Amino acid sequence: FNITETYLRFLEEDTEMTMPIAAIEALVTLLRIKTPETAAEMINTIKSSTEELIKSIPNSVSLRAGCDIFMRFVLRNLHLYGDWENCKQHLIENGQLFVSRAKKSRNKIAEIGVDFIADDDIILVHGYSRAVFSLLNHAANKFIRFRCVVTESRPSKQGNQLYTLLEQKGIPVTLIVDSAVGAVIDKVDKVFVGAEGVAESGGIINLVGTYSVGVLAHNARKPFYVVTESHKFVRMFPLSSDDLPMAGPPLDFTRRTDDLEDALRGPTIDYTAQEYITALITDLGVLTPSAVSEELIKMWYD
Amino acid sequence: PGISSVIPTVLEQSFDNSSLISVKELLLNKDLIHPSILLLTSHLAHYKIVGSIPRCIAMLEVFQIVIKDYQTPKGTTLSRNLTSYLSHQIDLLKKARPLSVTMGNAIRWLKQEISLIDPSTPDKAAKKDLCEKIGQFAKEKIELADQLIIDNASTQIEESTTIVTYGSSKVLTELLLHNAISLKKNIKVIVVDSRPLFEGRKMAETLRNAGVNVMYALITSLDTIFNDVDYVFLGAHSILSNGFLYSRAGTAMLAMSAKRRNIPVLVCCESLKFSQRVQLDSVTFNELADPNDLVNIDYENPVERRGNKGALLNQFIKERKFEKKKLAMENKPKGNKIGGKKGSEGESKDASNEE
Amino acid sequence: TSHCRFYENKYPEIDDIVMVNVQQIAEMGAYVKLLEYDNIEGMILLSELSRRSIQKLIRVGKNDVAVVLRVDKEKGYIDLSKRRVSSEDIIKCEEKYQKSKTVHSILRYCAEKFQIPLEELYKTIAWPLSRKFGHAYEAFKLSIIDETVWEGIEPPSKDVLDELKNYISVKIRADVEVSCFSYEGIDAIKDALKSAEDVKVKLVAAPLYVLTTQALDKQKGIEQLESAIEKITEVITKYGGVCNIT
Repeated sequence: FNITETYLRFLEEDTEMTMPIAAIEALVTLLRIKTPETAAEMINTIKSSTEELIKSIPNSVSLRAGCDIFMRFVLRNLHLYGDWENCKQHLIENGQLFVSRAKKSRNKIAEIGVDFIADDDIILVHGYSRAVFSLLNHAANKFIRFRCVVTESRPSKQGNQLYTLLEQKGIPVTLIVDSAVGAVIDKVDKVFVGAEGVAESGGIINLVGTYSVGVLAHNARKPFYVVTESHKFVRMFPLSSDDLPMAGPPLDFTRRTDDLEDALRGPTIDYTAQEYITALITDLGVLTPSAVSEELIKMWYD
Repeated sequence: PGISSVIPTVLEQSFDNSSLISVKELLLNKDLIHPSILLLTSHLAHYKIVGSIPRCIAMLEVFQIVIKDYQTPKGTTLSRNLTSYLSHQIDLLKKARPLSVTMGNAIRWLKQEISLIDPSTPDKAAKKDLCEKIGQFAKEKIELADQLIIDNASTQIEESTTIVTYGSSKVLTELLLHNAISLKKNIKVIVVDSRPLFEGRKMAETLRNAGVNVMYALITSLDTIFNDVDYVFLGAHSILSNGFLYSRAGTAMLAMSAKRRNIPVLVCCESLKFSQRVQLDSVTFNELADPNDLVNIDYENPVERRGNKGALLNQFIKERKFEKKKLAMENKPKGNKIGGKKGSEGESKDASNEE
Repeated sequence: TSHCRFYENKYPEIDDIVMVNVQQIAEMGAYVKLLEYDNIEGMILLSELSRRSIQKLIRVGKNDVAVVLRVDKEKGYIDLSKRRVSSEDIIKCEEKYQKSKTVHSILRYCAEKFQIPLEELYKTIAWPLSRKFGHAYEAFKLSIIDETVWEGIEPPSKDVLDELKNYISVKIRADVEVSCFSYEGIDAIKDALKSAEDVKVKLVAAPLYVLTTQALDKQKGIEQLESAIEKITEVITKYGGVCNIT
């Protein structure tokens, strides 16, 4: 029936259906066909489909995290030894209810996380997450004064994409390069970030230059922010500064070339430690330091 | 009853927080104490191998022997003079060597088990099930938990890697043995050691017996060995509710250098190792030992020289003091491996409330 | 080779009780193997195996008590439950497991001696013993007191049948210190030999006699050895000598 193909169908869609929430909705559809009455036939085939999904993954982390929460909810269903049928109907229904919860959470955060941006504050924003930009838009809806500084992130050129999406709103902007990002931290009140994942330790899984931002801000004593939707938690503990799950290059040094083809190769995803984050924002209240681990301990019961 | 007061060397102007004294050679004692306790106290007084983890395992086994030797009196019941006898054991242990945290959690478990079983059941039926439960407790909380640390570390360490270690922790020895033999990697293991005892030497010796590429080093020679290293493993003793690492001697020095020289620090721990007591510096509560171990020009351990040093009492202020159990700063270590898999050091008391 | 199911059919049903030896842990529950119903995997989930932190419970160690919920009789998928089994039933689950383990031990000497597959021997036994009699353990207990279950189905191996009966059924050493100072003693020792042997009695030295008394239920050898001591004392008191027995 396929799950990778269902995820590939979301091309011109996105924005509303968040990348993990669309993968979770795809997991529920695959579950509801071949009877969730059996726990040997279904769960094993769900595990095989997640393994097939991980094997097809090039540079995504959040899809593995979202699977875990689904699994957890499924197991928790019939924890009351309830009827093998009303528990099943509640499990199938919690697929569309899971996607509907992404809207309700965004409604919560955009009213909570506008408080952090005070009267007339210049912001240097890095990365693009649907939660951080929704704060930025619904603060403009709240009629609050804020300036914006764009970071030239280099994955699939994200800075230019961010700049254009800020133009459509009506907020004054200018391009700042990630090389010169050190020379900006004096005319900037606060530094904001959108994460691809949040660590078990309390650190962050992010883009092509975020640790560098974290350290410079720690030097300048200027605050460093992480805002996300509460589903990007993996049981992952990157022990060192340069160790992450990869399908491509972990720093490759190429031979002598004349035509100039083999060059680009650098760490596209980088980790930053727990100390560098001043504040973290999700729908699960306002919490930062040891909070992430407590969430993971509560979920995994281990 | 025992020997108390009258201590070797000066009282000292700086650092006088803990007892510096005790019985090494047996003179004047009570004739009721079980000899396995008397053996362990004579062991721990001049011990070279043990460091936190094995001390409790030995303490459990000695207790298992006592219960196996225990026959309930006809007049006095089981919970009558047992707890007094155990209090005599601990007091004799305290005189020999200050207890570990894991030892305290064991005693607390045993005292809970005394209260759980009421004096009504037959005596031979009672102790038979008791030792079975202790064995299962030692299986779960040590052996099986240790194996869980092993596999957690296995995923964490990269292929073909250099590791610098310290101490004589049971968990780390078995860790490295698992790396060399069962997994078969290119592991360069460098071991460091201090002066009071040759813990690292013994670990390196055992690693040599396995056939590992081992460099052996000292604290003085650190700023040369680093300039190579990828991971640093520390032998845990106790992590407090703060998140501070209360461990052996040359630990924090290594931890500091590592943090400054980019490469992280890793600490393997047990769910029995955590405590609810709190401190922030090395001065707070220290495991002090007699300068007698630091008199000789080291090389091995017994050499007996007519050297430069000799007098401590008669000399006008010459405090040759050393510590054993020190503190590492909180932010510096990054990983902790336990019964509940993983968790950073800033999340210390997620085990104490989970129980 | 260790294979073939304990019962008649390959896959279990609903409400039937089994005993599992744990193989793995975490995530789902445990893909394992059984000791009551075949050696193939049958999975359970963490919820079921909890009731009543948990890591200390079993985690692939010994054996538990579980009841089968969902069976797939097409390719091979089994679901179980630990919680559901009542406290009165747990003792009955342990006893059926003890019965199954004794049947498996019985049908293993047969495959070792005659060098033939275990599954064919398990099939030929489980028709009058397991289906018609009730269970194979009680049929074996009936056969050792008075052979009536074994007489039904004809066995191709009779030497294996004799080896199994010998295993269900041991020599105890005995030394007699003969120190006779009599006129006639040779005829006395011959008379003592004819009463004790008719188990194995041998000569090593002139004063010492080595005899091994065979025991069926282990304690039977003591009563026969004590009877042999009584017979030796009765023999030598008349002639005019002494026999010392240890």
